[PDB]
Amino acid sequence: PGPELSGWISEQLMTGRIPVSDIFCDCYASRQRVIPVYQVNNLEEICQLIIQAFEAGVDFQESADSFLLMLCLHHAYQGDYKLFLESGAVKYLEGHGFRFEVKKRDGVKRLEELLGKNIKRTLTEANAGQFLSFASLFLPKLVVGEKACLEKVQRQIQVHAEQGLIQYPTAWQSVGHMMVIFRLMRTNFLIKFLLIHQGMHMVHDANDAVISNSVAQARFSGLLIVKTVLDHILQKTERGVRLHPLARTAKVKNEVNSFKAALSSLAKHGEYAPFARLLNLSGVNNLEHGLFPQLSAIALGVATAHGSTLAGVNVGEQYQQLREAATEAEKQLQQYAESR
Repeated sequence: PGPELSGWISEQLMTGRIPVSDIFCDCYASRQRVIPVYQVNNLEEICQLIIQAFEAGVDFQESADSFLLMLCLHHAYQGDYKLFLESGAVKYLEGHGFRFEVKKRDGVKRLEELLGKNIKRTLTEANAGQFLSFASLFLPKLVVGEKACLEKVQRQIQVHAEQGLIQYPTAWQSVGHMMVIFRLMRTNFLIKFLLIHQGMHMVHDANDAVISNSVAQARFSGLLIVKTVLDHILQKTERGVRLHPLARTAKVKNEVNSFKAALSSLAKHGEYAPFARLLNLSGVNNLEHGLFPQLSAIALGVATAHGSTLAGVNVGEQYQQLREAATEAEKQLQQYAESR
């Protein structure tokens, strides 16, 4: 402790970079992302308050990770902080740049005690499992959009209620509550990862069965167009599978080199690759189908020759000739194979 001798804080206050009211309030001013792990005796009691705050539509901002972690720790780790801080999920998050700081706090009655003063100013039929499994339903269509995502959430709720697997409070099924979850899911890496890691790595609990089904349905979400383009530029032969000969022409070289580079970066994520758009994993932005119009035209060309379309592939006027050349090449390939 002591005086702020670097002159950094005073420089920031004087130039408008740190608000004056952050230090002079009627309070404190603050590589790795530090997550406070709140160690309590009344975990189930705290979890019910967290759920209640989400139902009321509270935006925890920087505090969201801390409370969402408490819900995961309660449901998936029974309240065992040691089992959790040792888990492969924490090992991944530690490597990903997260730092878990345990904070021992007992006799907590309000969420305000654990805690941006708007959060403390603003301060259930369901459990921690239901909150998490309800959030998991957003994973298959989260990257597409709200409409598509909320329609996928709605159909899946009906499927799980009909199968007799799970039921959620009716108040959660409002567009308003669904939106709150959508916004939370869009911004929060921790919850999305925790859900994926669980759905990925688990061998009865109705919520866990919902989480697993959601994670399987979310495989390659936001990567399905580029995946189908890859399928249609790969050519299965008697010698094995090769790149389509049109992808090997001079005009396509620079594009096929970028594709190869972006595909290598995705492949480095291994078992996580199928969730790279969901988790915004390194290099995923380089693997967008719109970046490869020639490969998309070859792919659509090959599909057209078999009387199929490729959903999401829009071939512009500039790439129409390559698409037509690919349809013809495919028609010819089938002819020289039918005679054999």
